[PDB]
Amino acid sequence: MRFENKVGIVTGSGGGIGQAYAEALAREGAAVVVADINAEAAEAVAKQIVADGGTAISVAVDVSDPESAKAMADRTLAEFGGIDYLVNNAAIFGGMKLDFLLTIDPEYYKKFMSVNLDGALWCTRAVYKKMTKRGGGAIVNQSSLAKVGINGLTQQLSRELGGRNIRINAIAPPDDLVGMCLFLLSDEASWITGQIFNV
Amino acid sequence: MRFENKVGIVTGSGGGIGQAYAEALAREGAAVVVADINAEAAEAVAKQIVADGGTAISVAVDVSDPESAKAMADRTLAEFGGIDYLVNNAAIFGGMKLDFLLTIDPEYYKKFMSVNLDGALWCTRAVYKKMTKRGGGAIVNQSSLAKVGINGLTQQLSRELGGRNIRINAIAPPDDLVGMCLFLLSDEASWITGQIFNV
Amino acid sequence: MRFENKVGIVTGSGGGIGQAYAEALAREGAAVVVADINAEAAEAVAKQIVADGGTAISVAVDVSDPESAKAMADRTLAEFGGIDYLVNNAAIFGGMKLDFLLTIDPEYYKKFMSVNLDGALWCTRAVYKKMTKRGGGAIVNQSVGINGLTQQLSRELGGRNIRINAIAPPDDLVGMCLFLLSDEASWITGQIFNV
Amino acid sequence: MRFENKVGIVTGSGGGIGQAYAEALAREGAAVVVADINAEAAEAVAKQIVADGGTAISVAVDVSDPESAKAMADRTLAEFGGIDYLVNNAAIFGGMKLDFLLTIDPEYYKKFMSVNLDGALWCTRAVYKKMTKRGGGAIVNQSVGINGLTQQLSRELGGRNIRINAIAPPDDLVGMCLFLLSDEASWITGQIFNV
Repeated sequence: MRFENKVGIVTGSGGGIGQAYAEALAREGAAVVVADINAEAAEAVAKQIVADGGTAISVAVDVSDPESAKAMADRTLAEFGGIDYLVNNAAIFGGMKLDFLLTIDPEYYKKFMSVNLDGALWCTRAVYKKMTKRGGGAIVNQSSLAKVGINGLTQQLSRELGGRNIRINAIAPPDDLVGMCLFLLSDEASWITGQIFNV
Repeated sequence: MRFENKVGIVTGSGGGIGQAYAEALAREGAAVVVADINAEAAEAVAKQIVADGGTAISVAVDVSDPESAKAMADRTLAEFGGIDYLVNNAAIFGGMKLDFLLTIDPEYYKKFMSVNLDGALWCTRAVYKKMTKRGGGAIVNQSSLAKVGINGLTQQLSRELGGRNIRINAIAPPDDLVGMCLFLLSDEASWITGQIFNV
Repeated sequence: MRFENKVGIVTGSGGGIGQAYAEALAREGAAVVVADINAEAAEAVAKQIVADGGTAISVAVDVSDPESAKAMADRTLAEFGGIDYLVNNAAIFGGMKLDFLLTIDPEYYKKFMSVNLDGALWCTRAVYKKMTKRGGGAIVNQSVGINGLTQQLSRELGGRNIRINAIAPPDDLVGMCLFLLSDEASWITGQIFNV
Repeated sequence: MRFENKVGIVTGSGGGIGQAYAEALAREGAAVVVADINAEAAEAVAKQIVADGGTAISVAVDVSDPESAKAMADRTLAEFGGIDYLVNNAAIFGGMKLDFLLTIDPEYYKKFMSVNLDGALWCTRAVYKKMTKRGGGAIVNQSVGINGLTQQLSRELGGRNIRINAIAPPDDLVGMCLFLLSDEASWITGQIFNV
């Protein structure tokens, strides 16, 4: 119960490893905001967390949209009174589509690049002043070439966030991830900010 | 006069090294399309090229917009009958603004990332079928972390463009650039595609 | 306090940040082997640690020689009964002379690369079986491709509860180094930290 | 045809792609020094080139030994009157054994790194003053950080009209290599090509 009475937001938590991050946080006492572009999936995971004796709500977010990220943060405040943690796991999985850049749909490509590269930026901007008001916080960026973008972003934000007691780190890739993520959120990772963990 | 009766497009050619690329091409006999987000600057450079005994027109392009790139290509066809070369030099110079990602204007950041990372993609898509119809062509991408994006893009496009006799290469940084750029466009660089030149 | 009953070796600790690591380990309770190519400087640093109320000895080592690294490890085991930690900080002061690869003395060039790239390898090889008998251990490499060495060794050391990480560079460094050796860093191996 | 009146050295040309480079250079008119640690294989390849109507000799060289690389260069100069080109392709067949850094034989490990990383350095040092007397030259390194070596050497070789580039890997390779040596590649130095 490391995270008792803490508040964490996990983007892309409607499924996959994001869901496991959300569930693990709630298992250890945190109020979790289950944020996903898919509302129904997010609500499904939140409902199971609550049925399991946890605290969670779901929220629809478009991580590529700064205002949708802001709304996610304001909802978390209204529902839980503060924000301690943010896990930027939301991503667009493209796979072989990006092998055909000459013919790929422009709007798909733009959304893919925007979510995967800037998603963590908009969500970080949406939470960091609220965290500061809590006395500090911790953020984890889940990376996915181009993953140097999130590595670069993580180093930059780590410096900009200095003096707020806010740490920010990146994980670059099976419940060893979960263990690593929650560790990077916890107070035992106090010496760690601006670092990239290869998993 | 290596480029006599050839047709080349240079984006970001309203000033700086792009202007020198445009002027050099026209000096060696090519019909040059002087493409820039700034119409007046582009027209100024085109007017001097014509006054110097060259062949050139100016065109306004937003390289982040696939349709503006298409319009640039169609104008070149209409004006000169074909497209042999494309120099992707258009870029947003941000400098110290990107040291303040927490507070940077979102629309500025999006435009900066879109022009610098995807500009070469949209312009390449706009010209490659027209080049194919010419019997081949050559493209140079001018890179500017994040410059791995244009390096990656250049390698990917090089493979996708195979079998069209179209070469594509990247330059990553003072008229040695000009020399290198025109060489990479010329037939003597036939062995070179998908490569990055550190200048 | 924090490293009570632990035994740590620090190479290149006859001066600079290596000395600082050794002194920090000893003040937090560890028995420390001050290892350096410079035997006098190492002994002087060991003597000051002991004069300041820590436990330490000195050992002369050439980290470019696998047999010298072994002897360093055997001495530690004989002196303190085990090995828990290794900090690979040994380094040759090669700098702007690597701008002249066309004229640099070959034997110096090789020695430079050997110490700075292979030093950590030979010392890790010297201690890893001893650490395995203790039930695990932690290694920190001071950094280049010595990051790749750290990733590779981390995979090779698996199943032994031995962690190995790198720091790419003062109290910031000392703090990070001790953290990476501590049980708090149990989730961390095969990583490179920029301090 | 294309390399008429030119003199080129290819290391590691007793087999593999090294042989292919040497044979391609000779069929295009160059006098070629087939250099290899394996003296018999080098001589056999030299003999076939000459039997096929090219000009070549063999020389035994250990590219890890700076003095052996010098002797290779002196022989070339004495035999053909100058040096224009060097292709650094010498390499030791080390593979999956580098997955066992904890147990790999130290002397093999060092030799492996010496040949594969330093081979190109010692050979470049052996030829660059000779190339300068000829009015320039071109060097190709078969690739890692040996890219950094190529960038560094390119800067150090400035003002001599000597170009040095790297290829990171069959007829594709041969073509690229000969192009990088030709006068057509005059705009290219300190670059790494992926073929």
